[PDB]
Amino acid sequence: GTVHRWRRLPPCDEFVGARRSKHTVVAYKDAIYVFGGDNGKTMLNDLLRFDVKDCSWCRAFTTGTPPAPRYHHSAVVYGSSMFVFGGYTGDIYSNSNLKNKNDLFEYKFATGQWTEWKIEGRLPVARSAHGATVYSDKLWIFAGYDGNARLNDMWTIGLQDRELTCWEEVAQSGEIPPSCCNFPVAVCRDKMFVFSGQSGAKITNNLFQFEFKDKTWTRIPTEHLLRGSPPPPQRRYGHTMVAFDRHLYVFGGAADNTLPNELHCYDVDFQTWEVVQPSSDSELPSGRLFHAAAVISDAMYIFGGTVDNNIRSGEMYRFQFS
Amino acid sequence: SREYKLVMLGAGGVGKSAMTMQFISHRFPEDHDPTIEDAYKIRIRIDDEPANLDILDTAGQAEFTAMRDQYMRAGEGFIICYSITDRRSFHEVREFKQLIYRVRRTDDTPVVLVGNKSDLKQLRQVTKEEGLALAREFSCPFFETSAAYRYYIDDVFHALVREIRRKEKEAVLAM
Ligand SMILES: Nc1nc2c(ncn2[C@@H]2O[C@H](COP(=O)(O)OP(=O)(O)O)[C@@H](O)[C@H]2O)c(=O)[nH]1
Ligand SMILES: [Mg+2]
Repeated sequence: GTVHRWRRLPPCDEFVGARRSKHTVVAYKDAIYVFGGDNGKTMLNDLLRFDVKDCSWCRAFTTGTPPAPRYHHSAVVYGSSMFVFGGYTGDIYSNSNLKNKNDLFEYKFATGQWTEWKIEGRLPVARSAHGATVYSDKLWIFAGYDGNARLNDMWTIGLQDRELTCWEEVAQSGEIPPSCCNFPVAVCRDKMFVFSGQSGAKITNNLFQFEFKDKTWTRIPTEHLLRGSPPPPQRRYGHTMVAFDRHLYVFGGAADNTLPNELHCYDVDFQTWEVVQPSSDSELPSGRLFHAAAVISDAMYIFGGTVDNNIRSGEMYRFQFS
Repeated sequence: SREYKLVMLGAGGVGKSAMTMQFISHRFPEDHDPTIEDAYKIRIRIDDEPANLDILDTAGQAEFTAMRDQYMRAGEGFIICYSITDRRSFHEVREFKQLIYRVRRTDDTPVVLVGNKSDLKQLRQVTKEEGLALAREFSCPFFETSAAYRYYIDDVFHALVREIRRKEKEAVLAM
């Protein structure tokens, strides 16, 4: 409704789905789809649907074997299908059977079919907390944690025909971001953007762009000091980032043992940051991390995340874009 | 080869980063950012047997990063550290030991208790006997160390690997 209005939508009921973190949300038609995560007691592999226009929750209908319960996985939408890759699997309650994954599952929205894409040939290393996106009919995987060290390689796989597709490692050039995990990925125009994220000793508030066509990374410098422009957001991990119009919107995460709740906006065309001011009647959300975000039409949607003191949330907040 | 993943647990400012650097590179950090958590590697020969060590210097209190989460769950040994000049950190020792149980669902995970900053004998707020008493309560080795002058730094990590190899061999006997 109102521009720059933080609207608090009905949260997910407990009999529908458990309040969770480290999950994935993906937009299709005019509905938010939630898969996986951690409720605090066990890992999850259910599927929830939040009709944006109806403002109603629902357990999605799924046939076939779903992916093993997981969190820190990735989820993207290609055509009329959701593609889940990677993540952590195991048993939290007993700390057993714990292992990363490099499998690829497709969920046909139309029929509710869970299909595993059993890819032959060499695979990318099983990993979690990686970045993922879809561009030029291929699923792009980047960085993450494999179980022994943080990663910074990049792999692609065609999503057109599963029978003929295979994994391809990308020969990246340019200023590759250091080994990073728990970072957001948002595509804008013909470029992929990554901001901050947990990269160990090299954690910064740097912004990296990836041009798909030349497979080159570029660290966008900030002249905010010289031109009196707003400084970039504080370094953080477990935050979301979406792209709308010609702007990136960063929210949430844990910034130096703190959970800020400011909404930061990046003008990709004017290489400047901003702190968006919400409306007077805004229902501001609390500082959270390991939540997930998606964009439907001119609106951003936030779901879940650990609010504080390891309390899992199931709140649905909606921000209206200018 | 054998990869031992160890975790540095302790309250903020006890000297976790100072102890790590001294162990892996024989240096004392000048102005170390406390909000930095990363893992470091070294190959040392304990009891005439080489061992690959991967040590995570923990930082931050929010929900664990993917690296930390897997480290707390798959790490073979834990080093809980406090400062002898910080009684508050000496009390958090139990909260870290409880935390290991919440994740590992067991208290048999190898642990070494360390009271750091032993050179600060002028500002000592935790007696040496107390640390030993807490270590016998935990059934774990105890060391008073000084990362500033590298006192007993090697002995801490050497001991934990002995605890790991001891507990691993006791499992093989049962099987
Ligand atoms: N004198 C002395 N100072 C220490 C020792 N260990 C740490 N410090 C100091 O205490 C401060 C905190 O150290 P740091 O390693 O960053 O603590 P951490 O947050 O647990 O990693 C630093 O300024 C160090 O100089 C020690 O063994 N002796
Ligand atoms: Mg430190």
